[PDB]
Amino acid sequence: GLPPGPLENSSAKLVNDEAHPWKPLRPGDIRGPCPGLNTLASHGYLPRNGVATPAQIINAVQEGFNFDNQAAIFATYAAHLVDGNLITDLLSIGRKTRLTGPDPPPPASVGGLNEHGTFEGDASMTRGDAFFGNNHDFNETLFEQLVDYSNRFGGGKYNLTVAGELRFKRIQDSIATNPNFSFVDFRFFTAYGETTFPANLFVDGRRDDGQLDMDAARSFFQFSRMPDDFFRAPSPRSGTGVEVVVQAHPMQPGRNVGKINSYTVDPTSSDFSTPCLMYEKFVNITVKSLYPNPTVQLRKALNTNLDFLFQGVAAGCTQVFPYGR
Ligand code: HEM
Ligand SMILES: CC(C)NC[C@H](O)COc1cccc2ccccc12
Ligand SMILES: CC(C)NC[C@H](O)COc1cccc2ccccc12
Ligand SMILES: CC(C)NC[C@H](O)COc1cccc2ccccc12
Ligand SMILES: CC(C)NC[C@H](O)COc1cccc2ccccc12
Ligand SMILES: *[C@@H]1O[C@H](CO)[C@@H](O)[C@H](O)[C@H]1NC(C)=O
Ligand SMILES: *[C@@H]1O[C@H](CO)[C@@H](O)[C@H](O)[C@H]1NC(C)=O
Ligand SMILES: *[C@@H]1O[C@H](CO)[C@@H](O)[C@H](O)[C@H]1NC(C)=O
Ligand SMILES: *[C@@H]1O[C@H](CO)[C@@H](O)[C@H](O)[C@H]1NC(C)=O
Ligand SMILES: *[C@@H]1O[C@H](CO)[C@@H](O)[C@H](O)[C@H]1NC(C)=O
Ligand SMILES: [Cl-]
Ligand SMILES: [Mg+2]
Repeated sequence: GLPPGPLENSSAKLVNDEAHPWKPLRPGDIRGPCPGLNTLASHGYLPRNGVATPAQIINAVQEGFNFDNQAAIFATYAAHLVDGNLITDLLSIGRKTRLTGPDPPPPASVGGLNEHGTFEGDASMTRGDAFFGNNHDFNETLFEQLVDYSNRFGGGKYNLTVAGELRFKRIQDSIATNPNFSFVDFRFFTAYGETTFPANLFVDGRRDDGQLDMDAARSFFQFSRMPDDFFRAPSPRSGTGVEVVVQAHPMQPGRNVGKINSYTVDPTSSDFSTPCLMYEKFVNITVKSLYPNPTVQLRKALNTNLDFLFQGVAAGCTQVFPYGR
């Protein structure tokens, strides 16, 4: 389907409403590394089994949380291209599942959002690095560290100052312990943006003060559950305030090189000075390497989804065409 447009009415409103109650997981229901999508599934803004189309995802993030359209489009089509089934138009928000349909050939994985190194990556706030065995479940120890950082830098609330400190702490901990730590290109970007989302989108929209309380934080991060009477944000947004997070502890993109404490800067990575390069590498390298020589129907699906992806790219970038036009 065509990507949905922006909300006709983007006011704050009750989103934990009669039509969208929280329900617990049934056997087979899939949740993954994204507390936003998890919460939308657990309130029925998405299918409750956690398998959805790109259009369903875009509508859900807008309706349920007031995620802005451009961000919704870029994130959703990026995820779908690398983790979803392009023929069936289905993406798992978590683990790989037969519910997304017949798989394409190797080397494409169609691994859902749980697939490490495509969208999901290291130094997540409340999820462990894939190297440590589980990149998707809520981790209590990591959440308690988020609480501790909120106590120390946020007066007990999570805000952009807390985000700046916690983002850096998680990077440093991965450098110290994960010999395979990777922090380049798309993950370098998303790792920063995601730390703003709890302050911008999990804060009740009647307040919109950037100060997330720990009861609400746990509700979203652990239980995929909106607080009782939760109002979404009062305008469309995504990653505003990311500048505060970066400014706290500016980092270069890089990786450990097969040992702990060996963080080595990658001069071929994009960074915040080269946003168009991030897009170009995502398409030319990441997507292309999953689908190096697609058959006719896959090529058509790839090109359609790549056109949609480009709608979410910041103005000023040039579209690239890995499979021609
Ligand atoms: C628009 C479609 C979206 C997709 C496909 C998506 C997918 C993902 C994925 C795969 C991750 C894993 C990144 C990591 O390794 O840490 C992630 C991180 C995250 N996403 Fe989303 N996301 C979307 C939008 C949203 C929205 C709307 C919210 C909030 C309303 C949100 C909140 C988060 C948070 C908080 C994290 C980091 C969680 C943590 O580090 O513990 N995302 N997202
Ligand atoms: C169904 C689900 C939302 N139940 C919520 C729990 O009964 C209450 O949750 C909680 C409430 C208060 C503190 C906590 C600390 C750790 C883990 C959970 C906590
Ligand atoms: C509302 C609009 C200005 N948002 C786009 C800006 O680049 C801010 O958002 C973002 C900034 C930086 C990284 C991110 C990663 C994923 C999603 C959004 C991100
Ligand atoms: C630090 C701040 C000023 N910059 C934020 C970044 O420029 C956000 O960039 C981006 C964030 C998310 C997706 C994208 C897709 C294409 C191009 C740029 C994207
Ligand atoms: C790897 C890359 C060069 N190939 C992508 C495209 O297959 C390039 O060739 C093609 C270009 C245009 C239309 C086509 C239709 C079916 C199969 C191939 C087509
Ligand atoms: C937009 O929605 C809000 C909240 O539901 C409502 O109060 C407002 O009147 C709506 N505006 C229009 C133009 O319908
Ligand atoms: C290790 O890093 C490589 C390349 O950076 C990646 O392909 C692989 O999935 C990573 N594995 C884990 C468990 O981190
Ligand atoms: C949670 O994260 C901690 C700290 O990184 C780690 O030691 C632990 O194994 C993780 N998993 C669980 C299930 O607690
Ligand atoms: C975070 O909270 C602390 C304590 O209230 C405050 O000093 C800091 O200015 C806050 N930061 C933001 C970005 O709101
Ligand atoms: C991506 O490929 C296009 C050709 O399709 C090329 O013009 C562009 O320079 C490439 N960009 C990168 C970063 O490789
Ligand atoms: Cl919007
Ligand atoms: Mg992760």
